[PDB]
Amino acid sequence: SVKEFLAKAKEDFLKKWENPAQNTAHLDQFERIKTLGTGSFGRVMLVKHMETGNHYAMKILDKQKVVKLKQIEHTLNEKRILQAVNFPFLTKLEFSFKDNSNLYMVMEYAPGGEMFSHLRRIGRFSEPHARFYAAQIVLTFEYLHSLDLIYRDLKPENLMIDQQGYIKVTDFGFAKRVKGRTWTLCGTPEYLAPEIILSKGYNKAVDWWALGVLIYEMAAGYPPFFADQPIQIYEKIVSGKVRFPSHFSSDLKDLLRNLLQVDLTKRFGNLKNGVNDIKNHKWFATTDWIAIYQRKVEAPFIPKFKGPGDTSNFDDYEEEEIRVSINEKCGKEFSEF
Amino acid sequence: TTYADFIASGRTGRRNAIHD
Ligand SMILES: N[C@@H](c1ccccc1)c1ccc(-c2ncnc3[nH]cnc23)cc1
Repeated sequence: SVKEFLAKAKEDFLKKWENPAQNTAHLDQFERIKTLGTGSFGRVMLVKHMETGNHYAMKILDKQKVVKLKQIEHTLNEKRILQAVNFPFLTKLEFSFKDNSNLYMVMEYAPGGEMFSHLRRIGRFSEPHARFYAAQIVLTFEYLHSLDLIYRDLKPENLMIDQQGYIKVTDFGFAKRVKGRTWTLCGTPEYLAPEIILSKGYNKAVDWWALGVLIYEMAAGYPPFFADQPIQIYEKIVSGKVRFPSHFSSDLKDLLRNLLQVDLTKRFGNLKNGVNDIKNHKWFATTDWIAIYQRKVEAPFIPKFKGPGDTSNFDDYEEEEIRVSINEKCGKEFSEF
Repeated sequence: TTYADFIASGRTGRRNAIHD
């Protein structure tokens, strides 16, 4: 059963949570190939592990930049959580380490690129296409939430497509293990629940709201709340009104009304029956949840492949150096990393 | 159209996280 699987998953997780792996490789064991993404919150690089020739995605954070952004605790969260999890639609840490300058997290490489890239190019996904991805998110959240983890940054930019067309939920920079309410203003404007915008204490229900935004954007091709500036976006989100495209099915509209629900007592995922309100909704009627988890379902789209370590599904970013100071930076701040 | 309005907007690229 589901409850049995999750019980065992939690036991596996907690052992790694209470005794995190630390300093399990070194930069010089990897060959840097290409920058896969970059921004103020660090970068992800394709690297080759020398001893095996395996390819990995390596997230690199500059410790000093982390400190300036006040993301020390959040970064320790990300590493501590990712080294402890194990799930078909997550990329756990294979290795992690740090040097004088940077923090490194090495995980499975997904060569199909960001969902964001394909969604924008293709324009929108068909409902069955959207549903295939949504299913994997539903299961991943069921997993994370059962471990008391809140994810807090669902978006196409943080969803990677693997060689078989399945998804990896990446970017755990705002992920937190919390049993009660929490208060941090974080996320991405288009995906923020009303609770967050209005500076209330919130819980894992914000992830289920975020799922509503994702499913909408996947099926529509644009988000349900968009504008040129974040402030105009927040006004729309709190307003309590959403418009659906005429091509949206009845079932899709109804699922979304129940996900994009300002009222926490009625928002799907949050209620007495939990995730089963979502799993048992008419829109997911054709969804074989075990087949999704088992990866037996045929993906409606598979990315173009041309070999191992191919990067054609990713954009091109300017390659910056990986600089390592001769002096140790922020040692005490990141001692547990 | 809503699509036209989205595509003409300044937020069709990769969206950054926010924070305090
Ligand atoms: N969301 C991006 C990104 C942009 C700037 C900084 C950090 C992250 C992104 C996330 C993950 C990957 C990634 N690609 C491939 N394989 C992976 N495994 C784990 N993450 C990835 C690529 C870009």
